[PDB]
Amino acid sequence: SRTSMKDSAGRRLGPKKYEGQDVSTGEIIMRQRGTKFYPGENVGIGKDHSIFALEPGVVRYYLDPFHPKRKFIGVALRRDLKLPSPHFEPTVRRFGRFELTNKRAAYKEENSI
Amino acid sequence: KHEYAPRFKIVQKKQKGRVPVRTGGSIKGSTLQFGKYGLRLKSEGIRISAQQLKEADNAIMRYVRPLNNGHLWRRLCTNVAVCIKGNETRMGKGKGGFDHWMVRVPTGKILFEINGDDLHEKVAREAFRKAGTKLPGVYEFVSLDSLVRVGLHSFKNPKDDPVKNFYDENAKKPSKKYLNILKSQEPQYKLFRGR
RNA sequence: UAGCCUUUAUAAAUAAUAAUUAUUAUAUAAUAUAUUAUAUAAAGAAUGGUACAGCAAUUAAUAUAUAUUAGGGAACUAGUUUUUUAAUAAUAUUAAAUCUCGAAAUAUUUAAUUAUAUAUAAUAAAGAGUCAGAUUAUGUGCGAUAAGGUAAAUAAUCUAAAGGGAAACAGCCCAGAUUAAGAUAUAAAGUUCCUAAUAAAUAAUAAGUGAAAUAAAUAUUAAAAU
RNA sequence: AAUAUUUAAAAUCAAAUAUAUAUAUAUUUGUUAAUAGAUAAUAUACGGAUCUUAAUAAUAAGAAUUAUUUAAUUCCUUGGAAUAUUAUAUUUUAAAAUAUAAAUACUGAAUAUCUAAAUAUUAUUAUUAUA
RNA sequence: AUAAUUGAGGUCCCGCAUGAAUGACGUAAUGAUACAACAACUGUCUCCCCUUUAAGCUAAGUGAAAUUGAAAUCGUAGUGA
RNA sequence: CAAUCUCUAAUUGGUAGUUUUGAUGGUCAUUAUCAGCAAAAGUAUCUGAAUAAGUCCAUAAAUAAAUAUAUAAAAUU
RNA sequence: AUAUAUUUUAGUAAUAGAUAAAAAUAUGUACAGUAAAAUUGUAAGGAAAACAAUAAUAACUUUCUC
RNA sequence: GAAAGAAUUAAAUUAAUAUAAUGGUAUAACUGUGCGAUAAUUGUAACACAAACGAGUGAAACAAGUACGUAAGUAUGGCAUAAUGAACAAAUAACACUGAUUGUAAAGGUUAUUGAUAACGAAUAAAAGUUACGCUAGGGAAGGGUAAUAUAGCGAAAGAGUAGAUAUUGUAAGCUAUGUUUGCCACCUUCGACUCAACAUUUCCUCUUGGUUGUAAAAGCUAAGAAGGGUUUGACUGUUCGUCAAUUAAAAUGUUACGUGAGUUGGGUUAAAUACGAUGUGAAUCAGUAUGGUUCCUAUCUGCUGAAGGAAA
RNA sequence: GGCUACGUAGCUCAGUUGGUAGAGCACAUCACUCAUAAUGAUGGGGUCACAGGUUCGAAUCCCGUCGUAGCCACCA
Ligand SMILES: [Mg+2]
Ligand SMILES: [Mg+2]
Ligand SMILES: [Mg+2]
Ligand SMILES: [Mg+2]
Ligand SMILES: [Mg+2]
Ligand SMILES: [Mg+2]
Ligand SMILES: [Mg+2]
Ligand SMILES: [Mg+2]
Ligand SMILES: [Mg+2]
Ligand SMILES: [Mg+2]
Ligand SMILES: [Mg+2]
Ligand SMILES: [Mg+2]
Ligand SMILES: [Mg+2]
Ligand SMILES: [Mg+2]
Ligand SMILES: [Mg+2]
Ligand SMILES: [Mg+2]
Ligand SMILES: [Mg+2]
Ligand SMILES: [Mg+2]
Ligand SMILES: [Mg+2]
Ligand SMILES: [Mg+2]
Ligand SMILES: [Mg+2]
Ligand SMILES: [Mg+2]
Ligand SMILES: [Mg+2]
Ligand SMILES: [Mg+2]
Ligand SMILES: [Mg+2]
Ligand SMILES: [Mg+2]
Ligand SMILES: [Mg+2]
Ligand SMILES: [Mg+2]
Ligand SMILES: [Mg+2]
Ligand SMILES: [Mg+2]
Ligand SMILES: [Mg+2]
Ligand SMILES: [Mg+2]
Ligand SMILES: [Mg+2]
Ligand SMILES: [Mg+2]
Ligand SMILES: [Mg+2]
Ligand SMILES: [Mg+2]
Ligand SMILES: [Mg+2]
Ligand SMILES: [Mg+2]
Ligand SMILES: [Mg+2]
Ligand SMILES: [Mg+2]
Ligand SMILES: [Mg+2]
Ligand SMILES: [Mg+2]
Ligand SMILES: [Mg+2]
Ligand SMILES: [Mg+2]
Ligand SMILES: [Mg+2]
Ligand SMILES: [Mg+2]
Ligand SMILES: [Mg+2]
Ligand SMILES: [Mg+2]
Ligand SMILES: [Mg+2]
Ligand SMILES: [Mg+2]
Ligand SMILES: [Mg+2]
Ligand SMILES: [Mg+2]
Ligand SMILES: [Mg+2]
Repeated sequence: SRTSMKDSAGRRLGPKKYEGQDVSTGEIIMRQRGTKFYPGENVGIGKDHSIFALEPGVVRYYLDPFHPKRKFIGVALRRDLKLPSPHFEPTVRRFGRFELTNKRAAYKEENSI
Repeated sequence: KHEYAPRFKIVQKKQKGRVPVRTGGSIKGSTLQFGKYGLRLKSEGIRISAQQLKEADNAIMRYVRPLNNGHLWRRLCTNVAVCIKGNETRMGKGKGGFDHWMVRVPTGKILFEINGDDLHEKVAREAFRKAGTKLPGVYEFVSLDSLVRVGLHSFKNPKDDPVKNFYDENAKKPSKKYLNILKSQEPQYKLFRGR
């Protein structure tokens, strides 16, 4: 006899973060083999086509008319925003830094070049 | 010619599966298409082997060949390759070797069809009864006026079921993808896509 | 070792569990062809590709007094027609674990809201046991659509659960014993007697068929409808 | 009557529900039976008895099988109303009239309630003497 | 050879897979060896019968054993580790 | 010479101590892909694979490409 | 026309285009483009070598012109 | 009206992707081309995915430097998912950290790199068999289920039957029953002879009966009822079976722990002895052959055969 | 990973301590014999194993790895 008793395990390749879900920077929204979902707004894409969040926000799945026949995952900076954002409106940006109210810290920062 | 022995280039073993109980009301291959009289399954959905089908065909032929311009349309092909282990062997230790070809036959499906120039219906009926005596199901004579079997105890006329243009229906109640495409086609996106 | 169990606690603590809202369309009313409210309909935010459904592309199967490509015959004087042989096309019809162009329900799953707080999650410090499982139902792999078989998936029970029912019964149908009491509601299952509890209605059977473990093709005799 | 199919509510018709409503639209429901086939070894084996009704003749029995149902029967919108039934009492001549009731079928667990007792926790008290 | 023989002896040689001191082959004698045949004999058997003594049985005396969850310890069918 | 002591080498069932995987009648043990897998993820068996893997690919196509030819300058001539 | 001297040419070698599915540098970056099959043909060429050809221009910009 | 450009629409990812298969890819991830050959670089890497641990995966950001690009920016190897291996012990370099009295050193550490443990979480640098002379600890980590096969039946009837499928026969395919065979499953850890048999009926004989151009008669053949009675003795073999001989009305087929070893036997199967053929280097071994060869039991209960006592008559 | 010593012709083998393309050997034609063949003579191919240096001058020294099996190391 000779049996075909050999197989790899399942690659855990679902969506790891869902519509309306809060995200943090670096977090993986999708694991996939090839771009089933394309990286949308405020979202990066890795070597393994893994969509990850570039900013803190709300994970949103959407279609964009500019790219028909392509699904997108992006991160809205608030829950208020429809994440296929209006084209000619200005981009919702995050400053994401804090001023150094502390005097010593500010001085150190000024010194550093 | 090849209905009882398919010529798949890459011959391969197959899982057992199940005979499809067509819960949605299929009526596909459950209608007289080629001939005047036919033989349909009447019982529960069943597997018919290649050999059995061949024997049924042969039985039918005895009546068909004497006819002027006599014809037999074999409606189903034995597409599923069945392997078997021996009764001699123990359980486990791989899968058995190829044995025969077989077809999964839903409840309502037509198996055969005939039409001669000088074919009286009684003779055809007799032939089909004799064909049925060799097959594992319980079978039924079907004429062009006789209506389509769906369930075990249920019936249907295809003439009744409605005609629909599905593009129009889609337009009425559109999917998200379709809407996105339509938007893309519009000028405020098509001009500024910048490819 | 993790999973599941226990003890003691911790909070700028509800983060847990369940459902709703979320969408689309219609009608009516009010503002500026758009927005809000109200009502109704639609298996109703996002994710999906199984059933079903389908034959598109892929892989397979069938048919054409149809067309083309050549071949084998055949009649008149190399040309020509017919009876065709295969392939290709055209048209019609079909199916598949590794086909899905259509496509459910269940499912995964997010925010806020409501409801559960004599309740949950999470964290901290500590103790375990367990890693032979079984049956039933559903969907499969193997087997022969065989096994009280075998292999896993989901749920339940048994395991570790006594009580009522299923004649008797680990796993089925109900239901969870703190101790009694025994008036009232009952569950599943029953109500001629054994055995706690019953009376009716309308049809059919005459075979003890059957009456809590439904045996098949087929045959005969009726009965309806066309 | 004869021949040949089908054993069907898809269509069709009938009946019922829901939206504008004496109609239309949408939905839901309604379409055979018996016998034979039939079958092994301690002993009949529905769990057992036994169960298919019958006038004369009962203050009285008449599936204890199969199928669809009800809780007396019929309309109206679980409830009331009417109808006869059954039982009883009264009055009149074993019958008639009047009225009262029964219509909540019942059995059934170590389920739930009630009825009491115990322990534990939560929240309120009372009495007696980290009060 | 026997009424009849998968046994025995003789002979043949596709020796699955004989063979020369793991000795080869054929004899005389020997053997409680193994198998087969003939004779004789017989209770081995057809087919058992009768008899004898020692037990068995009863009475007297002495007095074990393995075993044993508890037992008020029936048939049948069904059920069920 | 040989014998004995000490060191060194060859040989040894003579003799002693040990061992002889898990799965199977030589083959499977690690990794990847699809199905099985029941529209999230996961999912088994001596299940089916035209199964595939223990890698492969690099220091190289160079140098030259603006003040130049006789003579005289050096405000570009 | 011819002699010598001083030079210059001739080492004869493919890409000529941001090349685009013959083969060749398999990792970076910048710029650009589209494959395949099938069909109809064509010297040897034949089922099978190579080359050619094989979906639609409404609107827009520029140019010439009635 | 024409030319040129910009292009758009439709189709396509069936080609091509270093390589399997799957997903992705023309907005190309595919192809061509310039530069380059750098990012197939150096320190910190949060946060996620996955996840027992060991590991694995994606990765924002901060800092140093590099390449291409007018710029925006892009590059921490390859469209993605395989291409792998712990410690210990050695080895090579760099580091300037320790330097066993002090100074050097040695030796250890840090950082980078090296070769394999494929039974692939790797027990050692280094290990095969045999026992029927065996031993100890434990585990069970014919009956039951099934009915493929087997046996029997049914439906339909191709076809034999001098003619006519259905007197008799009955291909292959169809539908069942049985639990009599050979299997499968793993809940459950002795063949034959003698002796005595009990039960079944799917009847071999005997009784009754239907059919039989294939019942003239007589012998038969086939089918229905029928289990009352009956159903063999020898040669060979351990055999059941089978071959034959002689009979018989007939020499039926099963079930009963393939009835019956606390009833007998022990020829077969079987351990110790031994030999042969084959296998093995060998000890020894064999779906081999042969000679030899070990269990016993006074009956408590049930049951059955007989026999008493007591009793309610 | 380091260290060796060998690989001429179709076959076998020389040659080797440098100033050479040589030998029978089986193979095809003549010769001889009645007629074979033994024996006599025709010729046959070597990049003296891939491939570079020192002496006008190396098949032979030196010297890169092909190749064939060895040997050492590493063997945790
Ligand atoms: Mg996988
Ligand atoms: Mg289908
Ligand atoms: Mg633990
Ligand atoms: Mg909440
Ligand atoms: Mg599937
Ligand atoms: Mg689809
Ligand atoms: Mg386990
Ligand atoms: Mg089981
Ligand atoms: Mg337990
Ligand atoms: Mg219980
Ligand atoms: Mg429980
Ligand atoms: Mg309780
Ligand atoms: Mg009965
Ligand atoms: Mg019954
Ligand atoms: Mg209807
Ligand atoms: Mg019985
Ligand atoms: Mg009962
Ligand atoms: Mg209680
Ligand atoms: Mg003989
Ligand atoms: Mg004898
Ligand atoms: Mg010898
Ligand atoms: Mg001897
Ligand atoms: Mg002696
Ligand atoms: Mg005595
Ligand atoms: Mg029990
Ligand atoms: Mg030893
Ligand atoms: Mg898939
Ligand atoms: Mg899967
Ligand atoms: Mg699922
Ligand atoms: Mg899944
Ligand atoms: Mg690549
Ligand atoms: Mg692909
Ligand atoms: Mg996780
Ligand atoms: Mg971890
Ligand atoms: Mg690339
Ligand atoms: Mg070690
Ligand atoms: Mg020192
Ligand atoms: Mg291991
Ligand atoms: Mg391991
Ligand atoms: Mg280990
Ligand atoms: Mg070892
Ligand atoms: Mg022995
Ligand atoms: Mg059995
Ligand atoms: Mg005939
Ligand atoms: Mg047959
Ligand atoms: Mg006669
Ligand atoms: Mg009988
Ligand atoms: Mg009698
Ligand atoms: Mg004898
Ligand atoms: Mg026996
Ligand atoms: Mg006994
Ligand atoms: Mg006994
Ligand atoms: Mg002896």
